Amino acid sequence: RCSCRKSGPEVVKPGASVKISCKASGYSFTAYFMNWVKQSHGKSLEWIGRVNPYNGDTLYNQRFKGKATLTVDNSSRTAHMELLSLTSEDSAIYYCGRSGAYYRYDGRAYGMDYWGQGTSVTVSSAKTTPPSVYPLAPGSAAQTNSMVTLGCLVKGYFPEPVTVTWNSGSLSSGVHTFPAVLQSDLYTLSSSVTVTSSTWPSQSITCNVAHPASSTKVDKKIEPRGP
Amino acid sequence: LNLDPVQLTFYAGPNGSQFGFSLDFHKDSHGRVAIVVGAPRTLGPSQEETGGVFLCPWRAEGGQCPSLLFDLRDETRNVGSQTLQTFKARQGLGASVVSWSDVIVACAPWQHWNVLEKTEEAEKTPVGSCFLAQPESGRRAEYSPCRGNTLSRIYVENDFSWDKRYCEAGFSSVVTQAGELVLGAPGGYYFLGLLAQAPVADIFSSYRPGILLWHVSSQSLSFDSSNPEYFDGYWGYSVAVGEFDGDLNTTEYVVGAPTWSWTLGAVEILDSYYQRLHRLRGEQMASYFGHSVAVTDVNGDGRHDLLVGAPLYMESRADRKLAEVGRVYLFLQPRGPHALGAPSLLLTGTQLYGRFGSAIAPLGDLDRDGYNDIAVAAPYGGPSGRGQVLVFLGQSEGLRSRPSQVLDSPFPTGSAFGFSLRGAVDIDDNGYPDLIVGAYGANQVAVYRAQ
Amino acid sequence: PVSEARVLEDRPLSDKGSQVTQVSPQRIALRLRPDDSKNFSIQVRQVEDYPVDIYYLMDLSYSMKDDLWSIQNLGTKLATQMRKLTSNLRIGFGAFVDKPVSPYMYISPPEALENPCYDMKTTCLPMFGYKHVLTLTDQVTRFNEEVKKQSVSRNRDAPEGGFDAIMQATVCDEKIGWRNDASHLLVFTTDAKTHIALDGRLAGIVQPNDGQCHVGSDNHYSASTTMDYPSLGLMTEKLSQKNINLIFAVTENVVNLYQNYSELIPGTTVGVLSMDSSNVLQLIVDAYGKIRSKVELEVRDLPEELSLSFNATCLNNEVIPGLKSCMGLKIGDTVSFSIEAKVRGCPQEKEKSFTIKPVGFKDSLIVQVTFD
Amino acid sequence: DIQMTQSPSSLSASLGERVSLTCRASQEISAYLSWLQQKPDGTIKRLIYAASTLDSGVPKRFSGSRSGSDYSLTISSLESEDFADYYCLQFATYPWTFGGGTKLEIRRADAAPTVSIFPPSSEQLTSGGASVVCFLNNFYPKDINVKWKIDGSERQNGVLNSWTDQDSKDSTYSMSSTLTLTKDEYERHNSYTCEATHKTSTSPIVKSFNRNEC
Ligand SMILES: [Ca+2]
Ligand SMILES: [Ca+2]
Ligand SMILES: [Ca+2]
Ligand SMILES: [Ca+2]
Ligand SMILES: [Ca+2]
Ligand SMILES: [Mg+2]
Repeated sequence: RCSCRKSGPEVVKPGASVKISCKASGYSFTAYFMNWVKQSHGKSLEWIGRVNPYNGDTLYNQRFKGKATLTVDNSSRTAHMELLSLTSEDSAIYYCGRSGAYYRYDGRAYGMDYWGQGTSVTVSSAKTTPPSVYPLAPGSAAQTNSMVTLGCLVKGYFPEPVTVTWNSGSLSSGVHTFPAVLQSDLYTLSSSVTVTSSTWPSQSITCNVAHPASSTKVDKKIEPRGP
Repeated sequence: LNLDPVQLTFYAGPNGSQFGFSLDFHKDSHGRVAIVVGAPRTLGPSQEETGGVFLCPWRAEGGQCPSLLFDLRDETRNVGSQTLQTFKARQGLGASVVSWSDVIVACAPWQHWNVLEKTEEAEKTPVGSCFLAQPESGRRAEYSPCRGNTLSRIYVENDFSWDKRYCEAGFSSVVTQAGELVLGAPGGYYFLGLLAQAPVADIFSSYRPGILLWHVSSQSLSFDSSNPEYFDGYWGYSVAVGEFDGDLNTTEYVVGAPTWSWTLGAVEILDSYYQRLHRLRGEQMASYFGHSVAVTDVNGDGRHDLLVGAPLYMESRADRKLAEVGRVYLFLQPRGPHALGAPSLLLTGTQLYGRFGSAIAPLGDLDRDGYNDIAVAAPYGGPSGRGQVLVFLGQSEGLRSRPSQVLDSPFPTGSAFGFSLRGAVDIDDNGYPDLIVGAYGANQVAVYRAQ
Repeated sequence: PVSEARVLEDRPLSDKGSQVTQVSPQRIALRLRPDDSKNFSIQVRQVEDYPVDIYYLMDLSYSMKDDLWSIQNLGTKLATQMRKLTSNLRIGFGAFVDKPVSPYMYISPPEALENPCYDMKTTCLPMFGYKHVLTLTDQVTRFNEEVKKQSVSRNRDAPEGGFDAIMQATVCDEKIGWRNDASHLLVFTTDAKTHIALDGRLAGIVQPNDGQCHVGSDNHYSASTTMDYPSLGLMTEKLSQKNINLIFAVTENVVNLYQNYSELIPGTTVGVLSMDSSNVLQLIVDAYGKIRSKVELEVRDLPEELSLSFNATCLNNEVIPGLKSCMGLKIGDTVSFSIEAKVRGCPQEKEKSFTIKPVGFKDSLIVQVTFD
Repeated sequence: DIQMTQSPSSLSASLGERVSLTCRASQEISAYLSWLQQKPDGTIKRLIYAASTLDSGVPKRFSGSRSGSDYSLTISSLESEDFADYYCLQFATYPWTFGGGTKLEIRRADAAPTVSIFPPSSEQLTSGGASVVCFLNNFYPKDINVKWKIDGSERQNGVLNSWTDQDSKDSTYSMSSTLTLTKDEYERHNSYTCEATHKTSTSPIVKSFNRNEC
């Protein structure tokens, strides 16, 4: 039915400007308001403002008055928002919602329905780097009893989609990957696998890390620590 | 200028029937000219109003008329799991009448339709319908493009898209010279309005009595709009045809939307595929710019010009700022691909609440000088507020700003003298076109013969 | 003998209308000799608050279903500040939806007439055009209690029939309860478009509005389904005839439309119908709260033998001979009239009396004439 | 502006239970309120509008009924699909404001964490740094405390903790504590201890490893 398709992730510098879109289909697009909402890292949705597609009249929240300019393009049924003088506080996920403006029947608009998908904007001064990858083998004296755990550590990389797999997806059970944390403008992450005490080191357990941003694929083999 | 005001011809109908609401000229194969009158409140076979059509021959003394019989019985038909029902009580048959060749189209805009499927229905709504008649051969057919069998839940889920349930097809009608009937539906697409076009021969050849739902293989309907300017615009209040491109193979449609863009009003010129060629906007809000449209060449150069009527226009006076008198706009067609700019002429009424410009009738060359003329009706004009018809002559640069002749109502007050006019047809074989005026409040029609 | 005018009652004029005296002096004993004249002064001053009548027109359609609290909160605050401004206030209200005729109205199933609200889950009231609920009264608690009991109905299209309500509130005087000497204010509340003249042809109605009163004993507009909507000129003419001041209380989505309609109906104002208190409306009403009236004198029970001449003194000291009335006076202002009484001959009756009285006020000056 | 307050910040329930979430307004909103559900994915959907009206396709198990001050959303016969985050939106006066947010949690049989430690790798040692990772896996509930001891000395700076969302299969929780430091500082000490405090056991779980012990 109604679809609201938004643009992809953006990585911008602290002081530059970005422009994100929300293409709408499945409805008139001229009888409905176009609302933009910002959800920060710790939830807490905020209303940024709305734009009238019929006539480009914009109503803003006071907090975001001088930060975002809301425009429209009726030719391609696409709404836009531009953020100016980006800083580290604007890194969040932005949503486009649709609300009713003009009605042909005895009815009234009752809020924002049919939200978008979410566009993540990250503002930071760093460049694309490849990820350093290390193995995580257990202590020699801290032997396992019935369940053993191994890991792959990733650190020192920029924009963070990162695919971490074990044995090319063959070993999928008992695998937990932790979300990356940011330090010194660089991301770090870890992945853990648990297997039986007989599976390892009898077989080969490997971690494969793919980082599309830097186009880097690395395979590492988990080996026990020596004397 | 030369219409005779002393010797009038009077035609009368049944009392309370609104005889004279709509009227037209009709011609037989033999060439004799008669009048077709609609009476949208005539009593039916069960003492319930259904409307009627009367075929009045030409006698100098006037009088009563015979009625062209139609079918006035409600129909219920079982199709698979659905039941189709038509309701003709107070349908307003004869609200609009038109004639082409030997075919009379009389249209009832307030006929109701319903589809019942188990515990659901498509809701009882005024789709409108209308009847095609061949009196000489006694042939009868019907046309209703806005019927359907989609239940109301689907419409609710679609957000009322492509909703033709409240069409009221037959509010306004016109027939092109090729033989194609065009109907305006001011309530189509949820009161936005639409246009339905279909060849008359196809309508007669695609009709089977008993089947209440059928589709004409050659009909074309206008398109639904997403623009808020078109909401509640009543696109189809008035329709007309003309030549506005320079290509003689294609025909152009002129449509009035008197409430377009938040009660501002508009008149749009489109081609046969419902693509816009021009749009004239109103001058004042709520003045019903687009209530009446007319197409005729008054400049005498071969290019059709446009007349628009706004009966509720309020002029700025000295002793009354709001002098609701009415206005008529004249746009002249220029050479080449130039667009219709500012109005060429403005005519304004003098009597308060006179509704000047509520009917414009091209009279043809009334006095045979070389330029076409028009007639404008003020149904509540004149010092006594009875009604008036003003005749405007044509000259080399448009119309004459002063009326050449004024005709006053011969009926009591409240008769709506001038609600419908028809000219440009010679009825008594003297060489000068004549005029017929319908007053439905008195249920009568007056015939003026030009000298 | 010398003609004289001994002042009998000379109570000074009051300062606040909270007994109130508005004419000083109150009683004078005039004594005259044959064919003689004598002059004396009178002072008039307005120290009483001006009457006000307010009538509300409420939209009770489905779109205005959750906005009922907003329009019933305006009426608890609008009836409070006027109780601080004027002590003579009347408040009343009525409601409108639209013409109860197809295609404006659902007519199927036969259970949709009893409630148009049926294909949904809930229920809501049948359709009606315009009904008069509360006549102008000085009880505020009754007004609030009556307003709180109003629920909505449902129709098909977005424009509404709220102008028939305006005309029927304007021209029905004995039913609404308008006062002859008061300031009449008509508040019209809506949130959508409106139907105008010639719009009723889509229902089969072609008869023009006649501007007469069609509200009967059942307090319902009877000709709603018979005659067309009123036009702008007829509405303006009737509002001018009945001396009604029109205010548009509309939501923000439709403010500009009714702002464009106010240029075409002079003397009308537009506010906004918000959630909190509609402060724009209240400020506009208090701005109109400046209502300054006139002072005109009349003579009562004047004997034939006596003749009177008047010299007016309005604001400042601009004396106008041959005038007994002043305009442009503010509530609290004072004016003075010098009246000269001349007797013709000597009447047989020794004692007579007459009265000089401002128009529309109880206070008056009684002059007892004795012929010497 | 109008601030909306959501009473339950976090709610834990079992399948088939009945739960209710409350959202109250600072000012007066008549019936302008809507309820939104955000699934783990980032997709937001409107469940109830006008404070009591279900949307098209929402099961007749979600209900909301109140006006004036308080407002409620109720789920009866709670199912596995509807374990997400919920918000209230007022849209009564501009600017529009949202509720604080309520996240629904599945209650499942509390467990105890499995604690493991991993010494720094050789490649990081050659680079010039050293990272020590302690994994706490498969514990319930989500609240837990961790502590790092360097030769019996508590460390506060230079530690990063990363938690995971609740598992979709066993409904457990996992988290990792990473201590990153310079190679010289790491070589200056011998033993490193990871301590875990969980509500299941009063006695904390302690795992220690010594430098160069193989
Ligand atoms: Ca052409
Ligand atoms: Ca021409
Ligand atoms: Ca001529
Ligand atoms: Ca003739
Ligand atoms: Ca309506
Ligand atoms: Mg409404």
